[PDB]
Amino acid sequence: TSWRDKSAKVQVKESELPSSIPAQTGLTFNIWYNKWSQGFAGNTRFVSPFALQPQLHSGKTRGDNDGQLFFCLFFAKGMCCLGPKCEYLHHIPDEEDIGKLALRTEVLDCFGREKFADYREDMGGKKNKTLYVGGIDGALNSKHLKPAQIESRIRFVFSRLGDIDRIRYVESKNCGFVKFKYQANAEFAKEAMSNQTLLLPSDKEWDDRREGTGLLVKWAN
Ligand SMILES: [Zn+2]
Repeated sequence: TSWRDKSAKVQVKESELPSSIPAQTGLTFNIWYNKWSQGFAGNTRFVSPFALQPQLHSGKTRGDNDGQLFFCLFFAKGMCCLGPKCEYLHHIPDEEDIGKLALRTEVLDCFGREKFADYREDMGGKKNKTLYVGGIDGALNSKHLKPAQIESRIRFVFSRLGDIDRIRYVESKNCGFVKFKYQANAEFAKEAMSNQTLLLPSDKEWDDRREGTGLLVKWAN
């Protein structure tokens, strides 16, 4: 069923989230989120207990009916408690959405925040659409998988987040590179896949997925 033909699913209960829930573009979002992350055990990047399931979760929100052009950051991370009440969009950014955003802004990402490029230090190397995906082995709890299997999992989880230009898994570096057709999908996928497991419900290790190390997802250089 098309996301257009349903209302967005509530992903978590508000009571599951830490208090002082911030606006996604708000002053304290990173303080709050970093605190959330640091609250987990132990030393490597936490494995988020929440995840976006695009087919299951995507749907209409009040945002769709209220002229909203920007996407819900909590939704991308699998942790929006609002569902159809949300005033931000709950679907995977598409060509239409992106066209409207282009008329609306040059300086904001798909979540309405300042684009990375406008404040980050350019280490050196025009619309970056490529993500570096690191710590693949750790996101699988060191499960013994082969490159064909590993590549299929990276492809599966990222391709459901937007049209893919190219994906590469690089065994020797324990990493992957995912290039989206559109910058908006890269922006969205980066937030969606950060700290995610790459285990699947069918894996023997699934119940112990928290004991891995969440994926590292950065802009590729
Ligand atoms: Zn939302």
